Amino acid sequence: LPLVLISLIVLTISGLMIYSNDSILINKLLEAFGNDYNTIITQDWFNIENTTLLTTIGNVLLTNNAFILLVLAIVLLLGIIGPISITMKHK
Amino acid sequence: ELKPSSAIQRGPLNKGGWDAPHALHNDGAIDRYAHWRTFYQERFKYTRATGKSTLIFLVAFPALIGYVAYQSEGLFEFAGKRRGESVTTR
Amino acid sequence: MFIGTIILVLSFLGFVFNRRNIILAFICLETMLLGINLILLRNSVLFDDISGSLFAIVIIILAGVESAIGLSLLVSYYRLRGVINSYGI
Amino acid sequence: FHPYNTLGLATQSAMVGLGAGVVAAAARNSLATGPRNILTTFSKSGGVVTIFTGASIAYVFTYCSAANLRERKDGWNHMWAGAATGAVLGARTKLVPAFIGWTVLCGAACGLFGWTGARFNADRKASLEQSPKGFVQEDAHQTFWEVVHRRPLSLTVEQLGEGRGINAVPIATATEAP
Amino acid sequence: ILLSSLYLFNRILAWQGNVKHFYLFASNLLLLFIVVLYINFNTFSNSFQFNFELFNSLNPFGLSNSDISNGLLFGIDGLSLTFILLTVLLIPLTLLGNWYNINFNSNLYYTLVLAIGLVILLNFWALDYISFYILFEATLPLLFILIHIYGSSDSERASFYVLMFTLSGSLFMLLSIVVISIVLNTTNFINHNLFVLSLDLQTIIWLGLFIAIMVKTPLFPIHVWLPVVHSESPLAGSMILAGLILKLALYAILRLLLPLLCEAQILYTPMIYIISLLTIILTSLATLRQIDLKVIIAYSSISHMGIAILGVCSNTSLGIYGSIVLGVAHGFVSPALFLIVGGILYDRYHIRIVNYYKGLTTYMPQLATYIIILSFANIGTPLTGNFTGEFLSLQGGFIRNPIIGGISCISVLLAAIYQLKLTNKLTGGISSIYMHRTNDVTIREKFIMNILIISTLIIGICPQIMYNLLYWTVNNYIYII
Amino acid sequence: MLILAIISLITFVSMSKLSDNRAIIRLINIYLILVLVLDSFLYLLFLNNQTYTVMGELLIFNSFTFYIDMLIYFIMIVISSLYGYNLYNNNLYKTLFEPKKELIILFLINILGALLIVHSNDFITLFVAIELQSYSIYLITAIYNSSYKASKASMLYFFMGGILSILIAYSINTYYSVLNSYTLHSLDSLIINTLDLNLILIALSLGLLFKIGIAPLHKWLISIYENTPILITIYISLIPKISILSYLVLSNISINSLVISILAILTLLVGSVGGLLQIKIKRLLAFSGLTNAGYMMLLLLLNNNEFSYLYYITQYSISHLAIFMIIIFSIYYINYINNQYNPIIYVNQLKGLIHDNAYLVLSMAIVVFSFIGIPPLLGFFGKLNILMSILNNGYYFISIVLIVASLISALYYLYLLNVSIQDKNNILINSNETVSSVLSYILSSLIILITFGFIYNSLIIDIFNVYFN
Ligand SMILES: CCCCCCCCCCC(CCCCCCCCCC)(CO[C@H]1O[C@@H](CO)[C@H](O[C@@H]2O[C@@H](CO)[C@H](O)[C@@H](O)[C@@H]2O)[C@@H](O)[C@@H]1O)CO[C@H]1O[C@@H](CO)[C@H](O[C@@H]2O[C@@H](CO)[C@H](O)[C@@H](O)[C@@H]2O)[C@@H](O)[C@H]1O
Ligand SMILES: CCCCC/C=C/C/C=C\CCCCCCCC(=O)O[C@H](COC(=O)CCCCCCCCCCCCCCC)COP(=O)([O-])OCC[N+](C)(C)C
Ligand SMILES: CCCCCCCCCCCCCCCCCC(=O)OC[C@H](COP(=O)(O)OCCN)OC(=O)CCCCCCCCCCCCCCCCC
Repeated sequence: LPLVLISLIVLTISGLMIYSNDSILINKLLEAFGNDYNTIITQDWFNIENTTLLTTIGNVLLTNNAFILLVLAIVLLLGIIGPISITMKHK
Repeated sequence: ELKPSSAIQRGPLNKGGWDAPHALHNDGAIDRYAHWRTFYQERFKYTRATGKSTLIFLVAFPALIGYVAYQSEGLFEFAGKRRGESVTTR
Repeated sequence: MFIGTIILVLSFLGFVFNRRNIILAFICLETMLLGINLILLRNSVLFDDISGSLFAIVIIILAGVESAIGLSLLVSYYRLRGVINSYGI
Repeated sequence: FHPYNTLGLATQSAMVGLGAGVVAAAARNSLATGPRNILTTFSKSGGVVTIFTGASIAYVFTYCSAANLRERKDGWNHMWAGAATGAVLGARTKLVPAFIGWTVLCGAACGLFGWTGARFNADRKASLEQSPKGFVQEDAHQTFWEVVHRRPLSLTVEQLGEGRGINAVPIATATEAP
Repeated sequence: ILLSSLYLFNRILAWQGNVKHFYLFASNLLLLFIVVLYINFNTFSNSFQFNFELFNSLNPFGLSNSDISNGLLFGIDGLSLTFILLTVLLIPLTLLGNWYNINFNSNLYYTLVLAIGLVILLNFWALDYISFYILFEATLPLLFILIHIYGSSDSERASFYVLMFTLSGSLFMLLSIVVISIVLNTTNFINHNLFVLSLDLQTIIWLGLFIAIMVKTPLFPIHVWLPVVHSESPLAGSMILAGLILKLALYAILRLLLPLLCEAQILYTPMIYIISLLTIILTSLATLRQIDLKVIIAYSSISHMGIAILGVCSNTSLGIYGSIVLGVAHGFVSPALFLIVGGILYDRYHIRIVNYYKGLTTYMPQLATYIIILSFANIGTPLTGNFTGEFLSLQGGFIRNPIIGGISCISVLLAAIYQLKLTNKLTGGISSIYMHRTNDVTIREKFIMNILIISTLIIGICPQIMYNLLYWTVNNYIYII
Repeated sequence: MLILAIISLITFVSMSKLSDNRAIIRLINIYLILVLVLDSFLYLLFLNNQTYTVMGELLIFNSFTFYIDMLIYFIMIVISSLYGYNLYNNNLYKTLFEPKKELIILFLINILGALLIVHSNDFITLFVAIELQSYSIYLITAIYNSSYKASKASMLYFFMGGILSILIAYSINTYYSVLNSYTLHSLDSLIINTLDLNLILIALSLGLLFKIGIAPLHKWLISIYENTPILITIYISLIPKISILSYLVLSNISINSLVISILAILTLLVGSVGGLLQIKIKRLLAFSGLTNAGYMMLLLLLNNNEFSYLYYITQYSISHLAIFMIIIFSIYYINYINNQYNPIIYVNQLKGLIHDNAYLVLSMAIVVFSFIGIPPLLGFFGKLNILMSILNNGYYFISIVLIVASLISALYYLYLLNVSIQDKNNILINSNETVSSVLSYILSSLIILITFGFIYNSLIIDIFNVYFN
């Protein structure tokens, strides 16, 4: 319990402070609780296509970041070969 | 089942040489004295006496010599000094 | 970002102060990853930026593969001992 | 040199040492074997809180006190602070040789630390990589990392002092007849 | 040539099986070659003469004929030639002093001994800080192996001392050399007196160099490794360690420290004098209560090194000449004393405790005569090079600081005390009951001892005979305005 | 070439019988050698330190990364030789060293992960590469699943590496939340001055650095090193360290960090002192690895670290391979085999090795003195370059601590040689079986590099001046 309490306070406060850009530590923590305002949602008409999040993910993953997809294919290959290597006894 | 290879043939290690006759007749008492004297550092302890020697030779004496050597630096010049001349420079 | 941060911190503390069973350690790993992804996705929404969501997708795929490998390791460990101790590692 | 406020700085040190000792006690309580409850953490602390608090007080107080008394800031103050800290830590042995050994050796290690600059990373601006180096120009004053082919004899006389071969005028010039 | 000579080595090894005759022949050729170099050495010039560069980027395996110098530089002046002559005089004697007492794995033993000699000889040729430091350290693993495998009962502790203490000092020297390297972007000894660092940086670099000097000389209070290492070493190790390796520190003072850090050296000289006076007095008195012959002889070297230090740091021509002459004379006489205690007595009786020895004059009159001669040489009887070195060193020390050198004059008495206390018991009284009669000194043992005594007598009667190599040196390093 | 080898190997190994294992490894061995000698000329691309961004700015190729890739290829060649070639042809050695069916694939995938870490220009590339390497390394630790110690080690590795992977991911996402970016290239001097990234970047650095086991998080990895089969330990204690350290050297995200300074000091002290009471060879070598990691950690505090890092990591890799090979070679001369995964466990089992094989002990002496730093061995020049770098930048106290740690670790380095040159009572007379020609030649080449490499020092610096300036 003592270590749990100290760690709770320290880790929670630091995880809220890592987001701020203020020099002063107390201001760093204070910015965390600083959304007392509503965002204004506005319209425009520049998007004529029916592009959703999934479509955009496909677009960037298959063209801008195709290399990442192929490396992920290797990672999945590992997720097959490894389990077989250590859970199956050959011969 | 895990054993060194049977193919290995080990013999004794003999350094060889001619065993000379024993020209020294060892005295156990002298040997024990020499061992005590040689490995004294293994038994040393800080007591009043040994600490006093430590303070005289590792602290006091260096400080005396250092005072003398930094006080008298550049003080004397002797070459060809005549009567009435100062042999000191300060 | 609160929900993700709290989930991550509490899952980490559960992992560390776990003295009960090894499955809790596996679960705490999975839920720490979930908390990180939640924080990331909220920032992705607030920036209207696809990079955060792309990273989140990759995180999901890697968590799947990591789960598969971790459970394979656990089963291989079980094979020799037939049981998992409450210190089973 | 304007003085350190020894009392306030030392009180700050007291607080920080108490906090650090509390944290170390909590970690000690969590890492140990055998039965342990929430109150045994100080019972089975090993006096670790006292270690932290006493070291903090000794070092910070002595450092500030010596700095103010000498009106200097340099490695010697850290030598004194380390001496006091070693005195505190060696008091736990309850033996006079060990108390003396901690005193002098911690004082020497902390003097070595203070002499190098009293930091673990670097003072980047003063370092050779960020400093004027190589051979100086026409008649400029030599700085710490710079090299010359000839220094001014007046500088040598000032730094070494007159005597035992160091003279304001070379001998042969001075003993020339007319 | 190298291919053919390697074939020669290989065939000799195949047929004889013992490499030692080949090593004796190679070392004798090396001595003759150095004498030929001395014949062709110009003395009316303070410039390095037989220069060569190794491991240049244009010719990594050859000699450098390039306009950019990025390899390791070598060459000699008169100062280095003096010590090189001492080295090549000593090496064959260190081979010959173990001719019969090494029986198991002797080829490795002689290889280690010859390698250590060659490394020291190359060290005296080094013309820059890095080449000097490399050859300075390279002896440590060879000595570690030699002492560990072929030393006496306590030789493991001894091998560890000889490695660890010297590494300890050398690493602070390495800090100093790195600082010089990055601050000046040059490391060579030809022009390093042309660079004048700020006094503060000088003061800092001096400390690392002097810590290394303090461990290698050795000086008080970091001397306590030398008696152990000397006592447990085999004979060739002791001869090299006392005759050659300790001289590297004096050479280092002259070559690495004085030309570069002149002003800081002026500032630091009183501290050096404190340390040297402590060395002389305290180690001389500590010798009086030793019970091991080899330990007593080893302790003697430390006090003589203190006198040499006082001479070499005196900022006078007489002091520097005396320091060099003392180094050479000690290199003659100390290996002879180590030969007596750890080569002749130890090979007959296999024991070093002083209580066992008494009255050797009855059955071994020749050995007793050698002991008497070498003892009075070791305490600086005139007409011996030891007296010239000590007398000139004390003159320079007294001029540098009259009180400190005046007190240093007590070393005459103190050395007389410990040495003559040993020899009185060794030669006088009735033959000891604990030992049986053995042979008197052999022809080989007498040959080695005769070489060393004649050398010390020749430079004792006419020390001026070294001046043709050293007269530039006695002016190259003093700092007077 | 690497990806092709992985695909082809998966297919070929799938169609192959367990008796073909060594043959397959031999094939891949020669394949790697060929790639090293026919594709080497590509170094020309980097003349005058030309840098190339590749794969839509996901990857970065320069002379530094090209050199690290060559070094990793060379290491893989050496380590795969130890599985493809039998030391001796007797039954005991068949039992001691038999490669698993899938081990070669796991090695090649892990090497891919390492090389991708080295070339990572974006944080998504870095995380995918880090997880590739981590998962591969867990599987490599587990693949000898008849061993109780290896399976336990694999579990410990999985969990600690998972926690540290989570720390790395959280660091990257905090960086994204502050800058709306995933690349360090977006950092400028102006940005570093304007914003406090220190906590984020140090969190990333610590997440990476605890994965190779710096203090105070050193014991878990040392345990894993002790409890793996020895031929696994040679691989897993080297490759991750190289990949992570090379990435941090090239990224320069912790310059003059106080936290890194303190942890480097702690790592040097823990590595030197904690090696002193060790009696097991692999634990001793693990503490040696910790100390050398601290040495390299010092270079993360300064710019223009490339020459000293590349020199140090190269000579350290060579020495690490040499010492493990020597320990493997000495197995034939010991009286008592402790088990089939770690045939030799205690330093004292090397006692009297000089009487059985004198030149093996000469090789050991050379390697040990290189670790200590005696000139003109390569280790001396590595330490010299590191000292030049840190003193040029004002790290005086750390330079003193470096000297002290070197002296302290010399004691446990000399322990090996000390026992190895003592006397033993029953010494070897003759034996009909000779150790393998291939592995002995490889070990000798490493020894010769350690001994005579200094001859090429000035030539190497000349080339470095045109490819890295
Ligand atoms: C073999 C034994 C090894 C141990 C001895 C090493 C001790 C190192 C000390 C010496 C040295 C590093 C030198 C490194 C050289 C190579 C390093 C050698 C190898 C290192 C292993 C560190 O000097 C430190 O000394 C400390 C006092 O002891 C100070 O402590 C602190 O004090 C307080 C803070 O204000 C605080 O209260 C607290 O933070 C501490 O109390 C430090 O701040 C100070 O930096 C000095 O370097 C520096 O010198 C100065 C002026 O000299 C130079 O600038 C000069 O400016 C004008 C005058 O200023 C001159 O007109 C001009 O000409 C010149 O430009 C600098 O450019 C710089 O170069
Ligand atoms: C015919 C194809 C054979 C090539 C196969 C190479 C395999 C590398 C395997 C293992 C690495 C061992 C060390 C590599 C040597 C560095 C070369 C270089 O100079 O390094 C520099 C960079 O210096 C550095 O940062 C510091 C390097 C630190 C080296 C420390 C060890 C020194 C001792 C080595 C002694 C040399 C032995 C020669 C034997 C006669 C990069 O040079 P570079 O990028 O322009 O490429 C060279 C052109 N190349 C591709 C055709 C070869
Ligand atoms: C492992 C430790 C660290 C190793 C690093 C250093 C390794 C060096 C390897 C030893 C090789 C050095 C000795 C050979 C070089 C000298 C060759 C030579 O020719 O010297 C050139 C010099 C000038 O010659 P030149 O310009 O060509 O003009 C001639 C006109 N007739 O001609 C001369 O003036 C003659 C120069 C004589 C120099 C005396 C050398 C004495 C020692 C020679 C062998 C030493 C072996 C040491 C082995 C242990 C390793 C240190």
